[PDB]
Amino acid sequence: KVYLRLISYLKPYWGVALLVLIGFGMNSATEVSVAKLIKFIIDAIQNASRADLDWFPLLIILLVFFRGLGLFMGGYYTAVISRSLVFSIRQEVYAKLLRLPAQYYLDNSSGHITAKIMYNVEQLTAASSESLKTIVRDGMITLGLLGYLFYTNWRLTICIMVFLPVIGILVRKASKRMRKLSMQVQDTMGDVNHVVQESINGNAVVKSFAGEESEQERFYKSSEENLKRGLKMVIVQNLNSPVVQVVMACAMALIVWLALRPQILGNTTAGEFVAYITAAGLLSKPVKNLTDVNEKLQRGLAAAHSVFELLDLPEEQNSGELKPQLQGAIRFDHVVLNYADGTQAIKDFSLDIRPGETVALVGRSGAGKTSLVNMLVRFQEVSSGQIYLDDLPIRDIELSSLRTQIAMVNQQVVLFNRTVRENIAYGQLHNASDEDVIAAAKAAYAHDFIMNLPNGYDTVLGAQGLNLSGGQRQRIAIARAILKNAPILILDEATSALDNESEHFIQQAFDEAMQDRTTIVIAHRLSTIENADRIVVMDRGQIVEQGTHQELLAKHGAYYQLHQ
Amino acid sequence: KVYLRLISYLKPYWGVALLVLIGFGMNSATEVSVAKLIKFIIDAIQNASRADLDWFPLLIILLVFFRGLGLFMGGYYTAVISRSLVFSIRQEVYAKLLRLPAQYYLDNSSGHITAKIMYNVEQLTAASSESLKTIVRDGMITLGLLGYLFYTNWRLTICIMVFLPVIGILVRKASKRMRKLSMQVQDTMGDVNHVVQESINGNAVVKSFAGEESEQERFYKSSEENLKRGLKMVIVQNLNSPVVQVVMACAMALIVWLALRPQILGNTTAGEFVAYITAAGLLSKPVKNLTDVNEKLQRGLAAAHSVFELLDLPEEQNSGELKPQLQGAIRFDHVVLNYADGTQAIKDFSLDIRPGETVALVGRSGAGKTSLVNMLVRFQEVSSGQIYLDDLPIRDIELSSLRTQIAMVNQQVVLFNRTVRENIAYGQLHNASDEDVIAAAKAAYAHDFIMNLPNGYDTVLGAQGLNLSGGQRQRIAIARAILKNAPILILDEATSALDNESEHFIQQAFDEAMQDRTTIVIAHRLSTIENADRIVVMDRGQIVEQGTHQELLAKHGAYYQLHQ
Ligand SMILES: CCCCc1ccc(S(=O)(=O)Nc2ccc(NC(=O)CCNC(=O)c3ccc(NS(=O)(=O)c4ccc(CCCC)cc4)c(C(=O)O)c3)cc2C(=O)O)cc1
Ligand SMILES: Nc1ncnc2c1ncn2[C@@H]1O[C@H](COP(=O)(O)OP(=O)(O)NP(=O)(O)O)[C@@H](O)[C@H]1O
Ligand SMILES: Nc1ncnc2c1ncn2[C@@H]1O[C@H](COP(=O)(O)OP(=O)(O)NP(=O)(O)O)[C@@H](O)[C@H]1O
Repeated sequence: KVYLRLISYLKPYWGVALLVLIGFGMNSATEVSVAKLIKFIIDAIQNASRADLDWFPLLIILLVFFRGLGLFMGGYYTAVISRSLVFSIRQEVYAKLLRLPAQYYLDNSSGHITAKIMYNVEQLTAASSESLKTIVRDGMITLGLLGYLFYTNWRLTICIMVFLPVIGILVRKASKRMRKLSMQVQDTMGDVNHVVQESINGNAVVKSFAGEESEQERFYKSSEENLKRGLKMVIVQNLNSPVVQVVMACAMALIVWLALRPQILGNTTAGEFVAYITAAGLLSKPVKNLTDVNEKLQRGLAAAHSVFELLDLPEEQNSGELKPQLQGAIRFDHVVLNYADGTQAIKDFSLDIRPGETVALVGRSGAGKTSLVNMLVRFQEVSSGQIYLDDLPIRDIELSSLRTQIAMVNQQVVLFNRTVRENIAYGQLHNASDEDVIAAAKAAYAHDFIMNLPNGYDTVLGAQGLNLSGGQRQRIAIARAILKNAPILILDEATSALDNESEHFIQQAFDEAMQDRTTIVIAHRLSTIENADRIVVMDRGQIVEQGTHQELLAKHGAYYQLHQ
Repeated sequence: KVYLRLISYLKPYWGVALLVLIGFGMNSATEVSVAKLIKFIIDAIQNASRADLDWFPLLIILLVFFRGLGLFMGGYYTAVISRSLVFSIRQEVYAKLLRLPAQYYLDNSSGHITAKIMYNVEQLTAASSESLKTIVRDGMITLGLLGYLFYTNWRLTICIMVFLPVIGILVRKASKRMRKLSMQVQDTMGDVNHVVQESINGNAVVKSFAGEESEQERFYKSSEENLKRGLKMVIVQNLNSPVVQVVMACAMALIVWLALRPQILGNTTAGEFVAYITAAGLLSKPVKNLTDVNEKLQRGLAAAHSVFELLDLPEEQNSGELKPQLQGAIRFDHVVLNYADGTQAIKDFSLDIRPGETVALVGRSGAGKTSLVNMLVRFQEVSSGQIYLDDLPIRDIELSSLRTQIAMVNQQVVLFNRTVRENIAYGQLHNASDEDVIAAAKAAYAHDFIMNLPNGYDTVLGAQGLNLSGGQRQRIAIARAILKNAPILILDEATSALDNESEHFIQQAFDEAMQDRTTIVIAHRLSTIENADRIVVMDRGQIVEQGTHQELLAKHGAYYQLHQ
C-alpha cells in the first residue's frame, strides 16, 4: 500500500516526528481554551466581578503565545520531515533511473521520463509538505476540542454520532472520483511535456519544415484537455466542502433544538452554552479546511503510485567478479538477438577473436552492425546465446567492471553541455591527469581546433555539442575513447562525418599506438578496412564470409560487390 | 510591472470577475452575522425570551447555506479565471518559444528551456489559482468584518490604527527576503532539470563510461542546494505569521484594557462585547491565513518575472512577401558569418548558382560547410552580406514562405517519436496524400525495410527514432525531403551512414527525377561529387577553387589531395 511504504521512509525521523506532535498539541490545547475563555469572561462580566475581569488582558497574550511558539516549531517541522523525505525520494529515484536498461529509454521519450521526477515527484512535495501539516492540524485540533466538548456535556454531544456515516460517504464517494481523475491529469501532463521536449529536440526539423503550426495544435489540444480535467476536478472538490458543512449545520440545528427545550433550560448558565457554540464553530472551520485539502492529499497519492511503479520497474542485474580481461578475447557462440518488437538481426553468428587483433565488420545496412556491439557492453541482453569474454561467461562480470573497461564510440555521438575538458575526460577517468587529455586530443587530431576556440579546453559547449562542428563533435567521442586506456576500442562508425585527411591521421595514430588491442571497427569504407587483420562479411546477422583483405578480394563473393 | 501586465490577461473575464466578488461578498456578510448572532442569542437567553429563542435554530442552517452557495460559486470561479489565464499563457508561450532563433536553443539546453514552461509556468498556476481565492477571501471577509467592527464602536476600533505600520514593516521586510530567495530556488530547479535531461540524452554515454556515480554527485548537490533553499524560505514564512498575531494580540490586549475600565463599564451589555471578541478572533484567523498564503503569492511573482522575460526575449523577424522562387538562383555576394562567440568561418564567399545546377561543396572539416547552409533557411542571420534568392533580397521573403519551400537534410538527423508515415510526412505536407509517401519512400530506397517492420508505416518509433537502424534513420529524412516537392534539396551530408548500395540507388533516383533543381550536396566522398555540375573547393570559408569534376582533377590543387 502507498501509505504503508511511505511510513518506512520516515523511520529515522521518529525522534522529530513527536516534537511536531507536541507543538501542535499545545496549539490543540490553545483553541480549546477559547471556549473556556468566552465562558470565563461572560461569567466575570455578568457577575460584575473585578478580580477576574481586569485580569483578562494577560490571558490572550499568554494564550496567543501558545498559538505562536509551538505552532512555529510544529508548523516548521512538517516542512522539514516532508521535504527531507522527498529529497531522499528523488535522489534515490535517480539511481534506479540511471541503472534502468536501455530498452526502457527507447520505449519512453525524454518528456515522459523527465516529467516523472520533475512533475510527478514535484506534486508529491506540495501534496505532502502542505497536506501533512493541514491534515495533522485539522485532526489533532478537532480531536482535542471534540474531546473537551464531550467532557462538558456528553449527553448532547453523543447525538453527533448520527450523521457521521453521511459525512464519511460524502467524503469517501467524493475521494475515489478525484483519485481516478488525479491519475488522468498527471498522464495528460506527460503528453504536454513530451510535445515541448520533442519540439526542443527537433527545432532544426520544426523550423525547416514550417511545422510550428502543427506542433501548436497538439500542444493546444493537450493543454485544453489538461485544463478541462483540472476544472472537472475542481467541481467535485469545491462541491464537497460546502455540503459537509450543510449536514453538520443540520446536526447543530437539531442538537440546539433538543437542548433548548424549556424543561432542559431551567438553569442554562448562558456562558456555558455560548462556549458550546464557539467550540462547534471551531470544529466546523478545521473540518472545512480538512475537506478543502482533500484535493492536495489526493494529488500526492496518484503521484506516489507512479513513483513507486518506477521504483519497482525491472532494473538491470549483476553477477559479481573482477578481472582485467587480459586483453579480452571475445568468442561469440550461437548468439541470437530476438528483439522485443519481433525483428531478428543476429539470427546466426560465431567468432573466435584473439587478443591483439583488428577484426572489422563490413556489410550491407540494416544487417545488425550496431546491434551485436550492444550485447558486448551489455546494453542489450542476449537471447539463446552467450559471449565468452576471456574464456568465461560475460554475465559473470559486473556491469561496472565491464563497461568501465570497454571504450565505445556510438554512431550518434552525444556531447554534454559542459566544458571541453570534462567531455573528453567524462566518466570514471574524470581525475586522470591534466596532461593525459592533451595526449588523447593529439592522438585523435582534436589538438588543433580546440585552441582556436574562444576559451579552449574550458569552453562550454552547446545544448548537445552542436557548436563545435559537424565533424569536431565526433572527434570528442574518439578523444575520450582513446583517453580511456581499456584494452578494447569498438570504433562503431567512429569515422563517419570526418574529412579524408582527419581520418587518415587517426588511423595512423591507432596503428602506431603500439598497444595492440581487440579493437572492432564498423565503417562503411575501405580505407579503414584495408588494414584490418580480419574482415567479416555480415548480412542479415549471418556471417557471409571471413578472411583477410587479400583473401576476400581473391574470393570476391559479397566483398567484391562492395569494392566499386 | 508584473501586476499591471497580469491584469491585461484577464480583460475578457471582467464579466465573470464580478460574480466571484458577489460570492465572496455574500460570504463576507455571513462572517459579519456571526458576531451579531452571538449577541442576539445571548440577549434572548439572558432575558429568558422564547419567541427569539426557539427561532434561533433556523438561523444556523440558513446562515450556513450562505457559507455554501456563494462560497462554491465564487470559490469555483477563482480556479476558472486563474486556470484559463494560465492556459492562455503557456499556450502563448509555446508560440514564441517555437519562433525563437536557433541561437537561443544553442545557449540553453533542453532542461533549462523545458523547466521554463513545465515548472516556471506550473508554479504560477498553484501560486495564482489557490492564491487568488485566498487573497480575495482574506480581503473581502476581513474588510467587511472590520467595517462592521467600526460601525458598532468606532471610538475603540480607532486604536487599531497604530500597530498597522508594525505589521506592514514585518510583512514588507519579510516579503523581499522571500522574493529574492524565490528566484534562487527556481534557478536551482533548472539545474536539477538540466542534469536529468542530459542524463536521459546521454544514457548511452553514461552507461558506456560508468558515469552514473559522477552524475549522482551533481544531481545530489543540486537537490541538496534546492532543499536548503526551500528550508530557508520556510523559516522566513512560518516565523512571520505567528509574529503578526503577537503584535495584533498586544493591540487587542491594550484595547481591552482601555475598554474594561470601571467608568466605561457602567452599562456594558456583555452580549455586545462578546460579539467584539468574536469579530476580533474572526479577523485574526483570516490575517493569519493571508500571512500563510504570502509564501505561495511570492512564489508566483518570481515565476512571473522569468516568464515575462521569456515573452519579451528577442524572437525572429519577418518582412512580408510571397513568390515561387522560379527555381531560385542563389547568388552569394560578400557574405560573412562573424559568430557571437567570435569564430569566423565565412570570411569570404561568392557564387552565381544557376537554376537546374547541381553545385556541391567539398573541403576539409571545420571550414564552414554546415554554416553557410543555415543562411538559405535563415537559421543564422547574415552579417556584412546578403543572399540574392531569385535576384531579390533574401530578407524580403517571409520565413514561412522560405523554409516551407527549401528541403533540408541536417547532418544530425532528428526523428520524432511518432508513426513512420507521420515522420516521413511531417510538417506543412502532413496532408499530402496516402500514396505520395510511398513514392517518396521508393525514391529514397526506404520502401524495403519499412514493410518489414512489425507494423509498417504506422509503427511508433523510439525516443528519437533510434530503433530503425544506423542508416535507416537517415533515410527517413531523405524520404521527407524528397516528398517535399520544393525546387531546392540541400543534401547536407545526407549520405553519411548509408551503405555503398543504398547511396547508389538514391543518387540514381536523384539523377532520374527529371525535375532539375538547385540541389546543394555537402558530402565527404567522390561518388556524389563526380557527377556534380560544379564543385567548389572551400577551406576556412574562402573558396579555394571552382570548376567541374574534370577541370578540378586536371588543375589538381587541393582537389587532387582529396582523391587518395
Ligand atoms: C483584532 C484582533 C485580532 C487578534 C486577536 C484577537 C483575539 C484573540 S483571543 O485571544 O480572543 N482568541 C480568540 C478570540 C475569538 C475566537 N473566536 C470566537 O470566539 C468565535 C468562534 N466561532 C464561533 O463562535 C462560531 C460559531 C458558529 C458559526 N457558524 S454556525 O453557527 O453556522 C455553525 C456552528 C457549528 C457548526 C458545526 C457543528 C458541529 C457539531 C456548523 C455551523 C461560526 C461561523 O459562522 O464561523 C462561528 C477565537 C480565538 C482563538 O483563540 O482562536 C487573540 C488575538
Ligand atoms: N554555434 C557556433 N559557435 C561557435 N563556432 C561555431 C558554431 N557553429 C559553427 N562554428 C564553427 O564554424 C566552423 C564551421 O563548422 P560547421 O558549421 O560544423 O561546418 P563544417 O565544420 O565545415 N562541417 P563539419 O566538418 O562536418 O564539422 C567551425 O570552425 C565551427 O567550430
Ligand atoms: N530497438 C530495436 N527495435 C527493433 N528493431 C531494432 C532495434 N534495434 C535494431 N533493430 C533492427 O535490427 C537491425 C539492425 O539494425 P542496427 O542495430 O542499426 O545495425 P545496422 O543496421 O547493421 N547498422 P546501420 O546499417 O548503420 O543501420 C535492423 O533491421 C533494425 O531495424
